[PDB]
Amino acid sequence: VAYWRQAGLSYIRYSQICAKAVRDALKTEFKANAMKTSGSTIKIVKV
Amino acid sequence: DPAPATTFAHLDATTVLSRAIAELGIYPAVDPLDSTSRIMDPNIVGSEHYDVARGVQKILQDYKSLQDIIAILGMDELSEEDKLTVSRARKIQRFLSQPFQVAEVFTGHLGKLVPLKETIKGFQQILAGEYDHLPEQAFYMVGPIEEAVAKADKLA
Amino acid sequence: AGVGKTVLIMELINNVAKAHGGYSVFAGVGERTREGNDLYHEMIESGVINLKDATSKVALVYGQMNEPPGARARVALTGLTVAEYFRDQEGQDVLLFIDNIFRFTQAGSEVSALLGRIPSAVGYQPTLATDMGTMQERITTTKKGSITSVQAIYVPADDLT
Amino acid sequence: ATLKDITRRLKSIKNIQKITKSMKMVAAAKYARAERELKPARVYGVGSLALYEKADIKTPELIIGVSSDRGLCGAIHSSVAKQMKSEAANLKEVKIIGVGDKIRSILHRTHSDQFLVTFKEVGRRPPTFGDASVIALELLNSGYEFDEGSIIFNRFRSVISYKTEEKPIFSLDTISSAESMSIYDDIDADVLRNYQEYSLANIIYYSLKESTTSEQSARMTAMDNASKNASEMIDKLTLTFNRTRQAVITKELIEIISGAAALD
Amino acid sequence: KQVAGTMKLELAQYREVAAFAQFGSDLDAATQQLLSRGVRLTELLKQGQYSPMAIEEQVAVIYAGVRGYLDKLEPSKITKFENAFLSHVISQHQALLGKIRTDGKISEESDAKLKEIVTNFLAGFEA
Amino acid sequence: QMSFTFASPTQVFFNSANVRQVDVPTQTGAFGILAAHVPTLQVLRPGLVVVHAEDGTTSKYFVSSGSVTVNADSSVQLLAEEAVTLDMLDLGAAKANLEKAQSELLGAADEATRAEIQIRIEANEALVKAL
Repeated sequence: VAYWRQAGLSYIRYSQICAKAVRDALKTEFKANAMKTSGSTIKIVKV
Repeated sequence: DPAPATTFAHLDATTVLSRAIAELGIYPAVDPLDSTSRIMDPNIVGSEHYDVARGVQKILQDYKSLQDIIAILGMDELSEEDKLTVSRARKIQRFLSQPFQVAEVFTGHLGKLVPLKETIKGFQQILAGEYDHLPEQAFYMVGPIEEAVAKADKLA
Repeated sequence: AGVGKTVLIMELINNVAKAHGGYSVFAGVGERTREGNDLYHEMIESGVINLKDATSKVALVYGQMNEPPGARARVALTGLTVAEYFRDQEGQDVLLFIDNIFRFTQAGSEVSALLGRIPSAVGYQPTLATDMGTMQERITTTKKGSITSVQAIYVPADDLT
Repeated sequence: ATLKDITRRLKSIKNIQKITKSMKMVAAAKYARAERELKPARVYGVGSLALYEKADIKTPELIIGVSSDRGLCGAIHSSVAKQMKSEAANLKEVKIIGVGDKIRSILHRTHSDQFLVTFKEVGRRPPTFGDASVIALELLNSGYEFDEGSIIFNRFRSVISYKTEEKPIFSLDTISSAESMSIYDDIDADVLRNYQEYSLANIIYYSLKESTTSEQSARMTAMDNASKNASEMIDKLTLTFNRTRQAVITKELIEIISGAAALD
Repeated sequence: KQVAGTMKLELAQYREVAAFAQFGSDLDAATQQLLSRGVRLTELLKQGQYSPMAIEEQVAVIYAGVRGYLDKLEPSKITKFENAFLSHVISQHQALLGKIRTDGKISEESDAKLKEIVTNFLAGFEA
Repeated sequence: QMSFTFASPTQVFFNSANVRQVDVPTQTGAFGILAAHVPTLQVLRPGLVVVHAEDGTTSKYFVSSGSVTVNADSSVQLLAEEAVTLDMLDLGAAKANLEKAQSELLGAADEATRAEIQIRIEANEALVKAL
């Protein structure tokens, strides 16, 4: 946590920016799949 | 069938035996939601007595209602209270059952005979749901609810 | 209808007529006359109806819709009677193709009613069973042959009881 | 009675049968996917617990349930429902989390603002890790974190079955604090704590998925049941049908004839 | 026979599965396709009243779908096609239509001419 | 002699595989974990995963992040967030992203954003590393 609790970020956030950045990166066919596998697809809907 | 259709009119007491129930092997096999007494009407008979019945009559009836739903659907998207009633009903159902005292030849069993109190109480107790962790079918072929309670018990 | 059905039948006629030395009765019972014409043509075609022998594998009785109910009803016994000839008398292994016995049933049934005679319930012949019976009992292996009946059956109303 | 009424039934019951079966393959697809895709996850989520049963957890005090999102979910939802209202108070505080909007659909029906948020898209297209990370994230900022939870999901066993499983939360750094836990370390309760983080997602994902795996196959199961059931029922009607059907005719012929046994 | 046999058949296939057109909106492609094709074929089954026809037209239009060309165009727009295309071939490939009519079958040529026609025309219609 | 569980959500790359070492861009510093390794959780940097499999292999990856979980015993569980073979990572993007990154940073006002941006930079950069 240099900023993963010290400028916010969690390991979750930090990491998630990483993966996200990996998704940001990566080649596109894979990036399609991004949003699938491990691409956050939470629907934050209380019920 | 018009013949019976008529008959009810003549009847101080209409006693409808439920073949349906009977088929469940059950004895008392009655269709009591068809069997009546006009003097089944509160006051007359001690309305408590009756009322204790009214809760039951209801419970079973609602439970009856469910049966189409259940028939397919079984259970798991319905509602809990009903789930309770279901079970309770299921006991109640059983609790009406009483083997044959005479027809131990038929029953094997000794049948039973129940005076009022155990009856009124019996079902009423079920209304209190005092048994809801006691084996449901155990109310089967019993007379006194006590003995039925016992019948649940030997099991657990 | 002619799933190679018709054909199948023809093949059966073929197999038996041969194989047991049998022969057949075809009752185009209420035959739809055009379709019986047609029917003809297949048989002809097939050569199972031989024009080269009216000692084809099959004797044809056609008793079309345009005939009276009675006529449609009765062609069945007529044929039945024949098969007893071929059976006993020709010694043969007759096949009785009843096509459709249902169309018969109807043909009879109309009669029962129409005679004002109470046919059994839903119009079913009073005697439906005896009608059938009386016909049916005339089918067997006697000793001089057997008439095995091949009964086209249109399950009335797809109802069976 | 009348063949009509009977048809109101029949008609629809047939329709159902088909439909139920429709729901079945669909469920099965969902399911199909759900197994397959479970694999890296399997490892992964199993991974999450690796040092969390070897890392031993004095839970220092985010109870969450994982279930379906749908009607025709069997007792996927109900099982966790049971087992999560039973809980909620101890880990202290009644706060409950539903991933699965069928979780909170039974435990919606008996708690609501003891949830913080609740999630759908769990079903109606199947979850992802990301999502697990997202929820992982939110769990933290909600200070229910540090009152400990259990994470309850339907741990799949086979299509038919899952065993609603439960774990206790390990996303607390107060588990990452002290305890015998500490003695298994040669590393500080920071990068540990930032695993409490990381693992929350892993597991949450896993569980999330586990649930849904359980669910999808159960969803078929529901769909089996019904469409058979429907069939049987149809059959019975179908007799009664004909009978009355015929009956009529008889009666009718009767009425005519008996009407012909009467003045005109 | 050449288009229709298949069509009937195709409709059967479409149809069991038209059952779960509704849902069974989520399955495999083949079948999703079958619905699509099917639907296409359906459009053809929407036909006017106040409307008689020559065989060649009938097959023409069928040809389009059964040759899957309609499976590009969207169902409503089939309809748009149907008139338009028909009127189109009627205009231009009236030559051809005379031929098909005449030939009573579909000639390979006619087919070819068609094939191309439809596809272009279609290309234009679905342009 | 380590059962290397190398997995990502998406993949298990090695699963309790007899890897001799994994050289680890654990947030830590370069460390080449062989075999059993002390119960410690060390969280992973974006880096490469080099999987010195007990056999000369080093399997290549770039890893986004994640955690290494070093379970006392023979087992290592690299739970790498997005740890991808460099194959499927995109060099063109790494720079481009890095420029872009540099653009972003400036707007990555607020350290939490920055954290992400610097991360991104770091990422893109880290992509520039091997790509």
